Amino acid sequence: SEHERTFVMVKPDGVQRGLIGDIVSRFEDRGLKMVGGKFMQIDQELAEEHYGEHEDKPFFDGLVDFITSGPVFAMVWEGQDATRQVRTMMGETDPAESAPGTIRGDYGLDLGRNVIHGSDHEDEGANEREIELFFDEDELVDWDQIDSSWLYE
Amino acid sequence: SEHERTFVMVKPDGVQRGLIGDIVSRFEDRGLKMVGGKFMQIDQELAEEHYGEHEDKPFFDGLVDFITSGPVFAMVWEGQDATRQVRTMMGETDPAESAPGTIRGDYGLDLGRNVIHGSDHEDEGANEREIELFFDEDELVDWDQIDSSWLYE
Amino acid sequence: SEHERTFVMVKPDGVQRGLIGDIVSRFEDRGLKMVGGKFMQIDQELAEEHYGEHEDKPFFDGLVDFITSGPVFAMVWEGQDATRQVRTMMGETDPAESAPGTIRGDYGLDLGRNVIHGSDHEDEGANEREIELFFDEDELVDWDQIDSSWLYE
Amino acid sequence: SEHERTFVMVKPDGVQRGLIGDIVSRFEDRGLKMVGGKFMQIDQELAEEHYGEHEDKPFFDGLVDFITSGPVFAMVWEGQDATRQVRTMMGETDPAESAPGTIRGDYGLDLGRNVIHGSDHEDEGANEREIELFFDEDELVDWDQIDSSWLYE
Amino acid sequence: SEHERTFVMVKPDGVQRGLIGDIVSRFEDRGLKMVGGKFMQIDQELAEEHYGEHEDKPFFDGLVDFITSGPVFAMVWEGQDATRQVRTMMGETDPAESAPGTIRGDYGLDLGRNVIHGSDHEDEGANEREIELFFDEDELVDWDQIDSSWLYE
Amino acid sequence: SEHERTFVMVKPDGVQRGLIGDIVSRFEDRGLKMVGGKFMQIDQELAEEHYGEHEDKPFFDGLVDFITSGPVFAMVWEGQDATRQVRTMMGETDPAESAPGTIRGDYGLDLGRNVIHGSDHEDEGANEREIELFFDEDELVDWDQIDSSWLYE
Repeated sequence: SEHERTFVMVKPDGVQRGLIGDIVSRFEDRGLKMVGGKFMQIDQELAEEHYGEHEDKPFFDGLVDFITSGPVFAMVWEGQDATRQVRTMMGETDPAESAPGTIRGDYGLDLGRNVIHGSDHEDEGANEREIELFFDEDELVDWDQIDSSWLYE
Repeated sequence: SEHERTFVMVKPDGVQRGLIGDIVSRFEDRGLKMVGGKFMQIDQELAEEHYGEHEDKPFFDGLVDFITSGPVFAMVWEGQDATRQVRTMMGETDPAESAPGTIRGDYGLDLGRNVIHGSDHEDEGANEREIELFFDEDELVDWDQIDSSWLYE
Repeated sequence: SEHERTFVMVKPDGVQRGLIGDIVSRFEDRGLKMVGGKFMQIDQELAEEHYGEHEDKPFFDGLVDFITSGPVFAMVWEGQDATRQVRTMMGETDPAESAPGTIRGDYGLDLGRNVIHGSDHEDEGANEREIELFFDEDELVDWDQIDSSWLYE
Repeated sequence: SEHERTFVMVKPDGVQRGLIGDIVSRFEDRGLKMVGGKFMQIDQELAEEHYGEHEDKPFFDGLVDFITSGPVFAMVWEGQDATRQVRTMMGETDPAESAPGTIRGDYGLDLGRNVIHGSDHEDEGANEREIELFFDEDELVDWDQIDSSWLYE
Repeated sequence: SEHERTFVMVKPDGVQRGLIGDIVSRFEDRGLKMVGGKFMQIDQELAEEHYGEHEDKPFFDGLVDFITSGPVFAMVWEGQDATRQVRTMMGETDPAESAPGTIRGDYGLDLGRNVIHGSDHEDEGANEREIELFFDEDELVDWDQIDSSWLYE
Repeated sequence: SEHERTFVMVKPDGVQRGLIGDIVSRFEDRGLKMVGGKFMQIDQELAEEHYGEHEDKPFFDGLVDFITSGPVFAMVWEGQDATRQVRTMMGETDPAESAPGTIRGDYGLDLGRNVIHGSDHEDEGANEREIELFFDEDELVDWDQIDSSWLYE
């Protein structure tokens, strides 16, 4: 671990409600290093490709419409065990089952309007697929953050 | 759910120690909507009516004296599953058994000086009784917060 | 002074945008003492009294409409030089003229949506009338905050 | 204005020191709207275009080296009087001359490592060119933030 | 309980990464009272005496080298059940197994670079040994904090 | 400069009101480096030396009594133009004259309880003597903070 990466995304509800800074501050405070960041408007092709596992499900179109309703802030974050860690930080999928101190536990209320997305660490390879899906290799940035020498042994 | 309400109250210890803002910021950050707010001094009649279930208990008079010792900030908050949610946010009844990130876990130390009160969701109807007890219908405010359209499906 | 009081309210824009906590904090942080606090909706009649000095002016109805368009959080604060201090803290009337640090310089953009009101120290007695205007004497609370022992010589 | 736009970027010092969140917050807090956002590394060629006005000056290469020495977070913000407002918020050029409250007055120390850049309102069209310089039109997002309904008269 | 004390220490990673304030603010917010504070550079004698239980362990020298690599901020904190409470606040020993809202859960990533140390409440007497080890009796301060009368019954 | 040092202390009012963290943060935030840090009680003799310039003045004993009435947190900070920078950050002597943003403008109210002291840059050598006055050379720490690589050209 250490140069592990994950895809993380302030969803359109978090963007609208003015929580980009707050959320990025939590990942920066943590020592996680930003290596991708992009303010964008997901299109149909990308939305439907992102939720492909849910194609045949009834709720699919509503899901595409929401993630489409307004712009997102897509991120790639780097650090030891980043993928699991970001998921611990965000809370449970449902904000109403999330503990205070998690992103969703502090900022959210509804299951389907949960402010943020992070690659599932239990879906092996998910982080990579999501990253390549949202960022071209050129959009990613190789650097060394000041913090790194004091974050890791 | 969604227009569900609960009664919440910064107790005299939280008022004294300067935590009104901090606590209201946590509920505002969450998307919960304020529909009642009142800086007040509870009297005997109201204190004893509030803790009526504890009339015959030895500790009753001490409890009335504390909630009487200085002014409170009483609130009504609105949102999906508000009653349970506020209780998750505050922590356990004892601050010394509360997790960091909860109100009591971050700001409190003593069981009997726990900075805040929130209607018990497990006492069905408690929120309503507490609300009507502290606020007249005219003191409550029907509005729509900006946030609502992005907080709920 | 020491017991000087000033009328302050979070205007409906500031309320909508979820700035009540952050505002109350700035005042508690400062050592100012909350002695009145009332989440309310200004009715028309009250709104026209409050702006009575501008009644024969073109922009009068616009002012009335806005200030009544959503709930406010009306407050009373107590401390040495409270009125002037609160007006220093808020900024200039136009937030477009306000310094970073001040409430308006950090939170607002348009002269008309300047988020907050506070009694003008340069109009003697203003604090007095506006306090009386929004608050019956019995809504206000005499107490002693532990901070004062160290706030004042 | 209302839809006026300004180019802002967290310089490599500010990025290294973990100040991206805190910076984006100050702008969201303010009600400014993010309409462009790109974590990137300025290549040399871009860096020399951006500083083209200083090309025949001694300190030119130092400026190029620094601005390319690490990733930046480049942004576009939208609001009434955005450009001037952003420059008020940042401070003076020298942080050693900047007031507490301003981004530089709180976070920076040396004229050369002044943490952040923002288009100069006193050089008309500057915002326009620098925006175009860092962003292709299609990287920018037309949307409506719920805040504006209350941010603007 | 109430005048119970524990030894707490921002480790060299927390010092370097600029988290003294943030951590002290969490203990002050909590009502815990500072009665010892000291910015210092631990020497060999003290480091090896502190980790004496780990003398024969292979990892001992690396542990001494890290706690030696840069200065610490050593503290003594006072309050009811302080020793357990500080340990709840910091998280688990491993930051990657810590919940958001804990010090390590918010600020750390690596097991061996966990920003902070707090006396183990399950090692009876540990707090005292650690305190006497780092502070002479004269370096400690007997006072009464303002908060105390509202923190405890 | 770069290695210039300044003496700063949170006065007993600021200590009582739980402002040590918030103060240290403002300085870490800024990139100033803590090189001395000592929670202490000024004895009378020290207090009279520190205020020696006012010894033949009426208000002298009041000053001595106050500064010795409770613990202080005495500090030393290192950075380019540290002394002037710290005095800009604090505000004016009177907090009633201080701007929002400055430590005193946000946290204090009365000229006499102005929460914090910092060496005067307009009295050359002041920083030197006050540092020596509160700190033996060996209490101070030579180290390198990772921030400087990016804080200074």
